[PDB]
Amino acid sequence: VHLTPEEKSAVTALWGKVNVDEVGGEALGRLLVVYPWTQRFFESFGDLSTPDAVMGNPKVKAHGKKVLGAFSDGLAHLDNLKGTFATLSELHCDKLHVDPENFRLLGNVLVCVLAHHFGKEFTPPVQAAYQKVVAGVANALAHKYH
Amino acid sequence: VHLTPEEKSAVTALWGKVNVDEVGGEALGRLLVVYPWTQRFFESFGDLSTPDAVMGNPKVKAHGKKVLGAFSDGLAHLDNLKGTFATLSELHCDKLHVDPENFRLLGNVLVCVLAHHFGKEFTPPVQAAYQKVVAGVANALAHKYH
Amino acid sequence: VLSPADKTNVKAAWGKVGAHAGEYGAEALERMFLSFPTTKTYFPHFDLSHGSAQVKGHGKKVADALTNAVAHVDDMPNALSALSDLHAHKLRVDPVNFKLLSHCLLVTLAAHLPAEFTPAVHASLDKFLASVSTVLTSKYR
Amino acid sequence: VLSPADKTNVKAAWGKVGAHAGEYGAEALERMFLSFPTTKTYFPHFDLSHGSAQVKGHGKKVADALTNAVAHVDDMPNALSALSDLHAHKLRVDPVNFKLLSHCLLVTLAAHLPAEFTPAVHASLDKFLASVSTVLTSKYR
Ligand code: HEM
Ligand code: HEM
Ligand code: HEM
Ligand code: HEM
Repeated sequence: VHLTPEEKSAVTALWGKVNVDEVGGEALGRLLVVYPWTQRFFESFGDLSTPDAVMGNPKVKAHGKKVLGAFSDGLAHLDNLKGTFATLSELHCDKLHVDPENFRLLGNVLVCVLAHHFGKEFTPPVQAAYQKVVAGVANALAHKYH
Repeated sequence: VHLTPEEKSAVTALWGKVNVDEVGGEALGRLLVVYPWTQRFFESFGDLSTPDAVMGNPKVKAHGKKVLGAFSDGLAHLDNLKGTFATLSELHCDKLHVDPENFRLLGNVLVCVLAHHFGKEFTPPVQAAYQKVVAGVANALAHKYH
Repeated sequence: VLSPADKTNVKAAWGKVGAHAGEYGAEALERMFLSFPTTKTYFPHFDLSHGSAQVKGHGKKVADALTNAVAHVDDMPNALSALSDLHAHKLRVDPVNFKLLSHCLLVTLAAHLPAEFTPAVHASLDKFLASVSTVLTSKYR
Repeated sequence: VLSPADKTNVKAAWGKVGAHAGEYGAEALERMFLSFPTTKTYFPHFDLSHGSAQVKGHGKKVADALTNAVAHVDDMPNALSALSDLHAHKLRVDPVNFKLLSHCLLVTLAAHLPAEFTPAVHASLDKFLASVSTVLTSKYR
């Protein structure tokens, strides 16, 4: 990951205005609505089967807060990406075998909702800067697959 | 990678009888015949468009010898997987951007033709032992994507 | 959902699979545990202690569900639904795992069949097992 | 090859894309270089020196070929063939790259459209761009 200072300023200042519950609801929503393999967890979300169901689901917004709160633990501690996420890499295998292909998609999808929500500010490097942290996050959850 | 000594004996003794030109022709053939993204290189192979075309193609057999000769440089030097393959990881990006998804498939496919050619000897751990070297090989060619 | 010639190559393969179907299912599972270590992360309640009475029985069930897929290959959307309701409503078994066991089947089939890696047979069994995945990973129906 | 409602969501998206099509193509390429560093490994002959006269022109061509895909979305198998013959018979441009630029488009579209991430619009534009890939990666025809 290790972004350049101007890239870091761009991603972390877009984070600084980010609506973590609604960008998270819409990141996790955006992923869930392709009907991909993550729809197998629709039963823990309790609503996903329609657009209005997933976009308004308090459990997709709340889980959105957890995935993106960890993504922020990334932007606070990019010197880790091996210890800050390790309990998550454990959860996301030793209790949830759920394939890290799913994490790559959530990651990719996250950059997209940020560019929806801040489309006047979505610069070519800010989205890539996001993707560098995100590819780190997917690789970090995948670390336990050594 | 770093296989257990009995697993190593199984994979390397199956290597020891392996018909590198024909297991390589049929590994590379087996991959090429799914009509996947590697068919975009059919023009360098010169024959692929039919079963008899790819299975009998001297260029698929010869390229099979190169990919599997490197796989053997693996089984000879598993202490490397970062320097023995580095010229290949370079070729397979800095001259051939060609996505490492393609390497994962060739790898997976290789284990399958070995189990065709030696189906009385294809043990549950020998195929996995192959896959551990192979997943190493794909990760090694992908190293340059840091 | 599928193509006409793919069915013919599946019916041909599964015809020589015959009574061996349950053993190839059993081997494909053991192979997936060894060849994709991540499935050991699912915390299997199974013993895997060689010759396992549970793996041969599960193998026969996976295999009979493959026979059900072959028997209904354009008509299986609901015929594997009980198995979807398993892999989804219990354990959350990621359909990416299916691809791993399916590679493991293709390999074990190749250990007994003429080539198994032809265009007609490899493209078919990769895309057929992909539709067995797609249908095991259907929604409520 | 495709579905009826996916076309409607593509035609709707591409309708607000309009004259902006070439700029979204241009941005999607620059975005793919930054957001997937591997494409810099292709040794591009391009300058990427900000505001580049070659990237706006290539962007308009990628975009007009997307208009051609929208105009023919079930009939494009040969209508993108000149672009297949490019990406295959020259440079060997891996179709995995297409998915990266397509994500980059979806993002830039989302920076201007109402949601862009609906089931109807996201499933559509992911699977439509996947068929634009499948058809750009056709064989001799
Ligand atoms: C790649 C981005 C993701 C990150 C950083 C992430 C992070 C998190 C965090 C922080 C938690 C809670 C940790 C705790 O309570 O100890 C969590 C829980 C969970 N995540 Fe993720 N996640 C990601 C992707 C995914 C995806 C795509 C799936 C679905 C396939 C998933 C499924 C789950 C499940 C099922 C739980 C709840 C487990 C439980 O506590 O019972 N996550 N996630
Ligand atoms: C993962 C297993 C593979 C390994 C270990 C491998 C290894 C090799 C080796 C040893 C060479 C020749 C090196 C040299 O002459 O310096 C080579 C060349 C080449 N490989 Fe691979 N390869 C693999 C997969 C692939 C795949 C799947 C593709 C197609 C998408 C590919 C495309 C090429 C091409 C185009 C060349 C020729 C480049 C040239 O010298 O002009 N390889 N490979
Ligand atoms: C080739 C596709 C597969 C088929 C056709 C299949 C079929 C079945 C069937 C028929 C059962 C018995 C219960 C029932 O009647 O539903 C079962 C059980 C089970 N399957 Fe699968 N399965 C497949 C793929 C997978 C995958 C990918 C995994 C993950 C490793 C898996 C893990 C399990 C587990 C853990 C059980 C429960 C064991 C028990 O019987 O107590 N299956 N499956
Ligand atoms: C969204 C799908 C894409 C479309 C519709 C498309 C379309 C085009 C068109 C119309 C041309 C101009 C020449 C011609 O008339 O054939 C072109 C050029 C080119 N494309 Fe694409 N392209 C796409 C994807 C890609 C991808 C994935 C890459 C890889 C980074 C790429 C790299 C190039 C390059 C390097 C050129 C040559 C530059 C020049 O004009 O000299 N294209 N493409």
